[PDB]
Amino acid sequence: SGFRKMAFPSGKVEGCMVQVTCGTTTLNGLWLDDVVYCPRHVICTSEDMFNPNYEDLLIRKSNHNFLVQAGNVQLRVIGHSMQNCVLKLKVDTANPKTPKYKFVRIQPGQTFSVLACYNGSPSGVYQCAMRPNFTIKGSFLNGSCGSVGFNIDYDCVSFCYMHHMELPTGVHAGTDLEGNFYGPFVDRQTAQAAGTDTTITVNVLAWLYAAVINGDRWFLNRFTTTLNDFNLVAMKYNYEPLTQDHVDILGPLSAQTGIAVLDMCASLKELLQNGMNGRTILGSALLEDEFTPFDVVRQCSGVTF
Amino acid sequence: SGFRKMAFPSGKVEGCMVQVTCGTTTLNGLWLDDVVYCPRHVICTSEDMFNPNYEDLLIRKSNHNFLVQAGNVQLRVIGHSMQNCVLKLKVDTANPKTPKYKFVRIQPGQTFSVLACYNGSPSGVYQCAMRPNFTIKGSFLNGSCGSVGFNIDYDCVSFCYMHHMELPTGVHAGTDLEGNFYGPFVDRQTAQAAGTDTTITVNVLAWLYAAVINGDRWFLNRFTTTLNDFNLVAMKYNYEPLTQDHVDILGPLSAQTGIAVLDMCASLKELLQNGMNGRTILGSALLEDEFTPFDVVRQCSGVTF
Ligand SMILES: CC(C)(C)[C@H](NC(=O)C(F)(F)F)C(=O)N1C[C@H]2[C@@H]([C@H]1C(=O)N[C@H](C=N)CC1CCNC1=O)C2(C)C
Ligand SMILES: CC(C)(C)[C@H](NC(=O)C(F)(F)F)C(=O)N1C[C@H]2[C@@H]([C@H]1C(=O)N[C@H](C=N)CC1CCNC1=O)C2(C)C
Ligand SMILES: [Cl-]
Ligand SMILES: [Cl-]
Ligand SMILES: [Cl-]
Ligand SMILES: [Cl-]
Ligand SMILES: [Cl-]
Ligand SMILES: [Cl-]
Ligand SMILES: [Cl-]
Ligand SMILES: [Cl-]
Ligand code: NA
Ligand code: NA
Ligand code: NA
Ligand code: NA
Ligand code: NA
Ligand code: NA
Ligand code: NA
Ligand code: NA
Ligand code: NA
Ligand code: NA
Repeated sequence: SGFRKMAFPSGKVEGCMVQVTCGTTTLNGLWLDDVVYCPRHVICTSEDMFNPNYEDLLIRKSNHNFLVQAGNVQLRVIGHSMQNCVLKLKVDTANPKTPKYKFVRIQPGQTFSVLACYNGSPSGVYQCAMRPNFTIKGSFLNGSCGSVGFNIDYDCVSFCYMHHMELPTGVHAGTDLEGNFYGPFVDRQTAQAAGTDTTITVNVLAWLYAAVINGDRWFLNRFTTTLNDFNLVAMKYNYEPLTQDHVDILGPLSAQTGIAVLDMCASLKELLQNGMNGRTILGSALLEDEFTPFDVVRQCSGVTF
Repeated sequence: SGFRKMAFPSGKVEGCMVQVTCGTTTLNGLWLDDVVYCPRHVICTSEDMFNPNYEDLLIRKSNHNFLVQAGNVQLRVIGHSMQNCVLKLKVDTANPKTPKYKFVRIQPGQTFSVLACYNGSPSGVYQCAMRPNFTIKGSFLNGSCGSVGFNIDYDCVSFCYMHHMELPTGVHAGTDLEGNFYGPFVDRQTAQAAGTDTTITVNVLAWLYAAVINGDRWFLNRFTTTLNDFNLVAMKYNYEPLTQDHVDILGPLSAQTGIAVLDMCASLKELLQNGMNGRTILGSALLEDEFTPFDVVRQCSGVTF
């Protein structure tokens, strides 16, 4: 028993982390096969990052201008190109530790593990969730760029995020592994603001199922409700509208616990209108919305990789 | 910026995880050099675990009775012995992925990363803290035994915990890598209860420093206090007595933030007597005591491994 913010094992991702240095800027790169993916502002100086012309800054750069280091071995760059906000550095040696992988673009509310790195070396791993405002809350410092977000399915590592910048409210923004930003953000040091964030409703319900699985049951009531009646109350508390797709995704958890999804919605409805009354759930005095239904099943059933 | 429950990169530990099967019981083992460490109740049946005689159960076992699998390769066992509550299975092949490591016995209040495994395969990683009652809150299911807790210093992996059992209150107990249990617990299915747990005071203060580092400052006041005056108030809220050693350990954080330790104690004193007044700290409405001062510095300064 027990429930924890559990990240995926980062071993497969650690074997692909490299150091990328262009001039005086040093960032992290993702070494898959014979290509190194890294944020495109590695070619920027401190003054370039205000109004950067990445196309122009890349013309004045040759292959030898990119210093890629895998541990104590320097990777010879034999090609380079730019795909949106990421550079593709072609090296003459393929990474032997390249795991089976895929490039995916996750949806808001979905979670992933972040392997925070500096100078091509991993510092730690934690769990994150793509907020509905297309930002992620993170733990990133300068030099963390190129660190990636990921999910693991059996032997396949699905890369879904690459860090790029931090917003004034302390949250972080980045792109997918094709350089496409999550949200209306751009990689330049100007005034940028994240939109109003909302609470991921389907993840809150999944977190309530984990609580029931682990013995936390005081919030359960004999009432039921309709999807329309629940969304009318949740919308006033800045909660995500619960769709039929979310109910179908919560099916596996509802079947294992024996609690209908609309029953759990009736419990969440009471929790939003009356609070927690000095009580906690899984040791937390606040509702938790960064646990997908799969995160609950994977943790409570022991899915391995 | 940002602060998160961050675990160490588990890559070095994943390369040592193996599957250990004795009869019908399958657990996890730690493959370091040519020795596999695993919990000693792998030789137990379901009925043996009530009043087990591990010495007697081991006499009736030969080397070939232990089935060790590293991925798709079976490791031939050429020796076996028991050290307290752990078995040392000597194999004929040394693990090439053996990292620089050490066996340490951590103190209450210190943290580590748990690589939860099943059938020798990693399921996830999370951060844990050795509670003052010598239990750890965890996320373990049946088959999780042999999973280990660890800390990383540069290139050295310090193994400090091995999972064994779960207590009735949902918490978990285990041993060090020499088979010595943490606390007065034994590896048998009988009535066992964890003592009254307390809040790790020095870790709460370290968590308050991380909050100040990340902009959370509403709880700061102009008051100061003495170590004697703070411990008199904290003792009534079931907090750990703050010692001079704890103040010296918080030195690095106090110097970086420019806030004296006794000043932070004056803030914590007010927080314990008056609550949080509907406010949060680092998004949390409860005080956090599983972040050592080193965990704060390592995360907020980007220490890599
Ligand atoms: C935070 C700062 C106000 C400086 C700025 N923010 C905005 O410009 C915004 F407001 F538009 F977001 C910003 O992050 N950057 C300016 C510039 C890059 C980037 C950057 O330094 N990346 C770091 C690389 N290691 C990761 C860091 C550092 C701090 N926190 C992180 O996460 C680019 C957008 C090209
Ligand atoms: C939880 C149970 C009431 C069954 C019992 N607890 C107590 O006997 C106590 F109350 F004394 F703690 C207990 O855990 N065990 C009985 C027996 C071992 C062990 C065990 O099953 N280990 C599992 C191995 N994969 C890890 C698990 C399983 C569930 N939760 C975990 O963490 C031994 C102590 C030899
Ligand atoms: Cl956690
Ligand atoms: Cl840097
Ligand atoms: Cl129930
Ligand atoms: Cl009541
Ligand atoms: Cl977290
Ligand atoms: Cl099992
Ligand atoms: Cl301040
Ligand atoms: Cl006020
Ligand atoms: Na629990
Ligand atoms: Na200009
Ligand atoms: Na591929
Ligand atoms: Na600003
Ligand atoms: Na149930
Ligand atoms: Na913050
Ligand atoms: Na008997
Ligand atoms: Na050694
Ligand atoms: Na019991
Ligand atoms: Na300060």
